[PDB]
Amino acid sequence: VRPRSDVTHKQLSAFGEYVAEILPKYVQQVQVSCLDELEICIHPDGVIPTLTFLRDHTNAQFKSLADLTAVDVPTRQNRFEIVYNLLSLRFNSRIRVKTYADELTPIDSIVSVHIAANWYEREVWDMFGVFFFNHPDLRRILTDYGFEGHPFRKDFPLTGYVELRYDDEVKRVVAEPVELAQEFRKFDLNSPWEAFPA
Amino acid sequence: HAVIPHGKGGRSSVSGVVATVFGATGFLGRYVVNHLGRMGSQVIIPYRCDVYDIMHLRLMGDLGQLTFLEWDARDKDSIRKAVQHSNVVINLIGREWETRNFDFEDVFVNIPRAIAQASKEAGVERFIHVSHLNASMKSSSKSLRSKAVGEKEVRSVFPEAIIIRPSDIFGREDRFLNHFANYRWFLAVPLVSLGFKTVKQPVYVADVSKGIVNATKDPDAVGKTFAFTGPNRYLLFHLVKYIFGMTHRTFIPYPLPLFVYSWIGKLFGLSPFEPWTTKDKVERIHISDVMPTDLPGLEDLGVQPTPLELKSIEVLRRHRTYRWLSSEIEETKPAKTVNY
Amino acid sequence: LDGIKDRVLYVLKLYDKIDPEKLSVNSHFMKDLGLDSLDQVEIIMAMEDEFGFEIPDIDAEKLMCPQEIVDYIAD
Amino acid sequence: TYKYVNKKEVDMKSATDNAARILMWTELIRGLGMTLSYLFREPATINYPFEKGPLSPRFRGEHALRRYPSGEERCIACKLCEAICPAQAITIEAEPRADGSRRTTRYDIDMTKCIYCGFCQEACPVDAIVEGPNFEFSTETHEELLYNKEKLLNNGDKWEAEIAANIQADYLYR
Amino acid sequence: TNMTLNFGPQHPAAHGVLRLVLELSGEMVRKCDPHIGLLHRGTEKLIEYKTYLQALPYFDRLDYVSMMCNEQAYSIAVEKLLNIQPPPRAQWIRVLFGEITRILNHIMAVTTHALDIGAMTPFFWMFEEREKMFEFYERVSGARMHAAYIRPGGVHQDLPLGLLDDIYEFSKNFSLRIDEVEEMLTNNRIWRNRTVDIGVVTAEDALNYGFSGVMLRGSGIQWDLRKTQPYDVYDQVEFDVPIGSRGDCYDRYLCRVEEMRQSLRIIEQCLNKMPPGEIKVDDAKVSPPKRAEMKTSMESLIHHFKLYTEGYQVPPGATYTAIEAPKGEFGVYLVSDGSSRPYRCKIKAPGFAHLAGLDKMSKGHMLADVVAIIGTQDIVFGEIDR
Amino acid sequence: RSRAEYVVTKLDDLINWARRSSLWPMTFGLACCAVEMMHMAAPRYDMDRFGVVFRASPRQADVMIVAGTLTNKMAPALRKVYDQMPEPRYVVSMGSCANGGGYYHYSYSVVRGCDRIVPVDIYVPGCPPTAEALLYGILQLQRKIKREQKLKIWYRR
Amino acid sequence: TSVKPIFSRDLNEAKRRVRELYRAWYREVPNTVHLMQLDITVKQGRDKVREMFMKNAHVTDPRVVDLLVIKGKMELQETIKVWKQRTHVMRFFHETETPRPKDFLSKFYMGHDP
Ligand SMILES: CCCCCCCCCCCCCCCCCC(=O)OC[C@H](COP(=O)(O)OCCN)OC(=O)CCCCCCCCCCCCCCCCC
Ligand SMILES: NC(=O)C1=CN([C@@H]2O[C@H](COP(=O)(O)OP(=O)(O)OC[C@H]3O[C@@H](n4cnc5c(N)ncnc54)[C@H](OP(=O)(O)O)[C@@H]3O)[C@@H](O)[C@H]2O)C=CC1
Ligand SMILES: COC1=C(OC)C(=O)C(CC=C(C)C)=C(C)C1=O
Ligand code: SF4
Ligand code: SF4
Repeated sequence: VRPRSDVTHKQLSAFGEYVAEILPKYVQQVQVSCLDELEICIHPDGVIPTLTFLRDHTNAQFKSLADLTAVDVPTRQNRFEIVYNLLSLRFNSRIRVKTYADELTPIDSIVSVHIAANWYEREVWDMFGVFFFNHPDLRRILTDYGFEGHPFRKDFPLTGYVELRYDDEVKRVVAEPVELAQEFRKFDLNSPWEAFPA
Repeated sequence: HAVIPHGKGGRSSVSGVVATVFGATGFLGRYVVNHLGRMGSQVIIPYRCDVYDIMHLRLMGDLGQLTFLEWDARDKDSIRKAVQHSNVVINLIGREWETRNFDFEDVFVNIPRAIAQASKEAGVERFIHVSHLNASMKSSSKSLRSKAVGEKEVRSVFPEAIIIRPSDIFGREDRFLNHFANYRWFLAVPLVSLGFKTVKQPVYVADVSKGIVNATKDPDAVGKTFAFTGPNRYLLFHLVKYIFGMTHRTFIPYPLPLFVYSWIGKLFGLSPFEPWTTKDKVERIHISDVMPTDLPGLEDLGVQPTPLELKSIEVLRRHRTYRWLSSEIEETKPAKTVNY
Repeated sequence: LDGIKDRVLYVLKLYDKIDPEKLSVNSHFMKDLGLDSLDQVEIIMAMEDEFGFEIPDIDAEKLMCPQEIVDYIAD
Repeated sequence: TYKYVNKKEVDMKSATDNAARILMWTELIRGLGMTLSYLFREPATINYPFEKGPLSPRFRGEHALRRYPSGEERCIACKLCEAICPAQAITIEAEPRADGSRRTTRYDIDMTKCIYCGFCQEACPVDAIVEGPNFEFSTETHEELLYNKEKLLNNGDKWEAEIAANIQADYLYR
Repeated sequence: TNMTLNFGPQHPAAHGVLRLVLELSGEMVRKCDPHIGLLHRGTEKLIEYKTYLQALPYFDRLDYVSMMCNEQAYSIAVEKLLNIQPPPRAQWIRVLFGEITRILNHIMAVTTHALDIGAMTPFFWMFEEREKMFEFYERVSGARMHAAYIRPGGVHQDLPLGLLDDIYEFSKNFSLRIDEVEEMLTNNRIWRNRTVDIGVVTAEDALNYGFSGVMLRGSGIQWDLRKTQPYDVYDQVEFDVPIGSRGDCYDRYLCRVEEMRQSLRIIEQCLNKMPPGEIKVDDAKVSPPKRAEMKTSMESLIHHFKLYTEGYQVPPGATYTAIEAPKGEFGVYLVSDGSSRPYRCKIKAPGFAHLAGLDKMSKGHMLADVVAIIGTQDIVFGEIDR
Repeated sequence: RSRAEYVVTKLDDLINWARRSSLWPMTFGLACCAVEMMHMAAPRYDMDRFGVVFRASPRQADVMIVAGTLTNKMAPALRKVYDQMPEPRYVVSMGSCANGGGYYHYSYSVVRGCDRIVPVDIYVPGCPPTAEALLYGILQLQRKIKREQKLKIWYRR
Repeated sequence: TSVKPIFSRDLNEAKRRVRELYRAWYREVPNTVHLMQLDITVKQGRDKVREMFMKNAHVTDPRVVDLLVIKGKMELQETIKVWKQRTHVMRFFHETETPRPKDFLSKFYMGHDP
């Protein structure tokens, strides 16, 4: 059993209401996970406003952005779930603000609020395809220069569709449709028996 | 004996052609192994060059597709084991220079006849023998004349053995195109008859290769003597200048009697290390291309020839100077075509 | 003033995917030639290189007439 | 608890001291002394072929399949070594041997695919697949690196004596 | 484009894959646009197709200079999701090898920094000490690096009988080895010049660009996730964060040499106070059963078979757990469905943020300055590219 | 003796001894197997002792050790640098990530092996192939060179 | 229906951008062939560009068109600045791949599944 300190669960819950009241607009489903972690959830339009309040509020200074990520729940209408994890050096606390973005409904960029996001937002576009308005320079950060398709999308094949080899005839590296010599063995692992939720 | 062809068509797929290819290390060869490997065929490449040189061929073949065997032309046993498990044998064994302990007749005729005899013994389904174009037993150049003797013999050792007969080949690393371009070192570029009356029809190497490969996988070709030729003929004059044109180097076509010139070939021939020009070469160069009257090759075997000007830029780019390498072929003027 | 039309006519026929002797000043790239929307774009660009003046993104949209192009180039 | 790594009068004595440091390169000479000192220390290198860098019993090294002392190969094809391999390296297909027992017709570890995690060593119930001590198996051709049951069983027979000693030393720990 | 040149990926400078396009007016850098992904390999997507225990080896490869410290971050994360915590001895171990790993990273960062600068003897001096440390890894895990020792429920196997004594002899001496490097670089009349006042980063700007590492600590911001948010038993030890002022390449360096020093203080303690006990949780549910038990007890075989073949079956949830990896804050955001294989695992790499800062650090700087700044960020392209 | 064949062999050997004693490597240092090579260069297992120089640029490099994943973006470069080396050149693939694909074989951004982009002469196995193992691999390249007989084939050709 | 707009409220306002990109790409081709020393025709390259722009001619939705040119513009910026090399450009001009036939006889003869 982990050493939970209820002292935290309460204080962070209380801040969660604080933020919910301060920004009744743009903020819904604020919940403190059973892991002593807060995860305000905001309407995509509240990206700029909610972050700024957290970066510049005396009672909630959240100066550095630990990470910007986008889980992809294909079932969910709004496929992506942009998650921004932020840290308060002054209050020794951390919070998560997560929004939802569909493939062709872009989110605002927070490079203004935190310049850390300049790179992570490019990372989210390259892997998942979400677009960020007002970004200084969006461009592939991790994928190859000519890569077609957004890789971390759940609908993208792991091996992908193209692989590279050197061809003598043309004396230059050349893509070809992927041909694998041992396909990824897809072990089915889920057990047909559940675990009675505690 | 066969291998059902499964796969999508690229590397890591199977086509079912196990093929010994004795002279693969060659300029043409390199290409033959390329397609055979691309298609997914099993390729056995006999080699007598050192392992370091054979490395370039390893990468185009997929894992286990290429097998390399140590082989000596004088030793009959080496040819025997190479064709043990092959069902297709392709012979590209030729050298334009006559080396000290391999004379022209031996490389062009003796080595192929023994190789063809071995696969008849082995039971290879088909043998493809390659001999130079316009080759007659009473022709001007010994190389050609001999090669002509050869195509005959192998027929008796191996009946219904395809005999593709390519023209001088156009390709990167070829001689036909590089040789002329390399005349730069020579201040003047001798051209017998000032490069006239020796109309020549080049053929891209790949076209030749693809053609050869297609032969391996087609029942229509048996005893056929195809002639891969090209998409356009040329008087040697335009060819020479054109080359110099893309190379962007001046041209001074100088008449010099073939009589005296055969002597220049003799001079280089004298050199120990791979003579650059050959008495037998010289004649060949001024040996006029024969009009296609033999079995159609390219197109007939499935590949549409590729014009010289199209890929010339790639072959002659290295010959070019510091500047003019970004010069491209379409701003350049393509030379006229003389069918004669 | 006609010299412009002389140059404009020369540019239209040279690309060779249009005006196979059907070149007319009243002729409209989109209306009768059938040349594609994009191809027109190529055309206007072409005219820009010979004229030495680059026309804006929009006005290309209004002129589909070689005669109207000469009208604008003269301005 | 924190600490200030670099947080900070002018007297002739002081200045003259500082000026001498710049003028006659005093600190630079200090650095030369350190290297001269080691020049005199014994070098730590080992003759590689003659002397070998020490590896203790858990070293994972090269895969081998063990056999029972009687001579029956240990593997019974439960195939969970295949299940837990992170790289998909091990390929196993099995069928009942005429004896009626359960054995693997084909066991192929692709060593180029393998990342030598040592979980297979962990997972095997009969402990048939073990991480053998040898690390020197560099091969001229890529195909040699792919290993079938016969190479691994042969690898197992060659190194069984040391593998047994190594497993003997570390089994109490596991 | 100011004769824009692209810093070489093969270049000895850099960690092997940095194509830094730089437009340079002569020898002055106008703009640095680092390119990344020369080492993207798919680590984040591959993990979704693998079970929790078979994704542990990926973390060692994410930033392999710091082989283990990275594992601890996934461990902690998977333990939180399961609400299981490792046994007391395992915790101390992880802090023991957690610190040894910090030294290993700093010996890499300080000595590789110098090799690019041009000092080559410090690298050979400390790579011998590194070597000796690797041997600890090997005699504990089996692998010199890429151990897989720290697993999601504690360590894999207890320390060999005798390691602690040797992690003492070494520690007892390593100091002098750090001292030597010093007599060669800390005050070199020349190290200072190429390092001092190069890449100064303000305090407000460091927090803004998410630097979160020595890079913040060097600017004087006091933040060590190990003291602010204790993980494992780093709370029970006593160490001093080496904060810096006049943050610049030289100051941060001094900080990295000081944490090498402070880690020896933490290692000493761990050897002095490591408890008798078990090294893995006793829940066969999360930790694999001991091999004597699985070979004599049915419930243990069933638990061994299911754990290795299927997996932990972590309860559905998501967590961001960050430790203080030697480079900086290493965090795993591990979203998890009830399944045995994860759903997402964004690895926050101290390094994606640091590289981004290269632009705002190397401004109006010479070609040699860029080489010095890539060194003062300890960029391991594995973590950045993931 | 004077029959040329003997004379040739001896000469070849000399040539082989020179290339095999002094191999100057270059380390693309992709990934981590680079750390295990820096260890070779380091004092326990001195590479120089054998004549291998710690570092070399591509122009002056005899052998290229590809350590680490050869990702699809880096694949065009590897080739370039392989193509920018001298006429007597060699490639020692190091690491399961470069021998084949390694832990990242099925990824979309990783070339499944460097021998698909550069011909490879010795494949050194192991995720962090042990430094001793690389040293074993470099020593096997030395035995590969010793056996090469370039001039005798010239003479017999 | 009822979808927020990325770039153009309506298609006629977006085609505009598509064209502008078309202009930019048109001019770029010539420079690239020379700088990257490619084995292609200036006209050939310009032909490919046409092909691509047309491939996605069917898109009717304004939002999809806007992101397509968002992608398109970054493509030419990497094409320019020579971030893409010859190998990444020539790939557009697919080579070394046996175009797969679409005739049923061709599919029946080779390939188990069409
Ligand atoms: C009546 C009397 C009349 C005469 C009066 C004379 C007065 C006393 C003499 C005054 C001058 C004494 C010193 C002269 C030489 C040194 C000059 C000097 O200042 O060195 C330049 C440089 C200074 O260091 P830096 O911190 O960069 O500069 C600070 C100020 N800007 O220093 C450096 O950067 C040095 C870098 C050296 C790098 C290599 C070091 C090698 C060290 C070992 C070799 C030392 C020399 C061995 C010589 C052997 C014999 C030839
Ligand atoms: N390129 C041309 O000029 C044309 C050639 N041809 C024909 O096509 C064939 C291939 O042409 P190309 O590739 O240019 O020829 P090459 O000069 O490249 O040589 C072809 C191969 O023959 C091998 N070879 C040569 N002599 C011997 C020998 N004594 N014993 C064993 N093997 C030997 C060579 O191997 P190694 O060098 O390793 O000994 C080489 O790999 C030739 O036989 C030629 O008749 C037809 C038209 C034009
Ligand atoms: C880890 O990143 C790397 C470097 O910079 C830190 C190197 O200099 C080098 C070059 C070092 C040697 C052994 C020549 C390598 C291999 C590398 O990958
Ligand atoms: S686990 Fe051990 S026994 Fe079961 S299959 Fe793999 S190897 Fe054979
Ligand atoms: S092989 Fe193992 S070590 Fe070498 S790169 Fe791939 S992962 Fe890192």
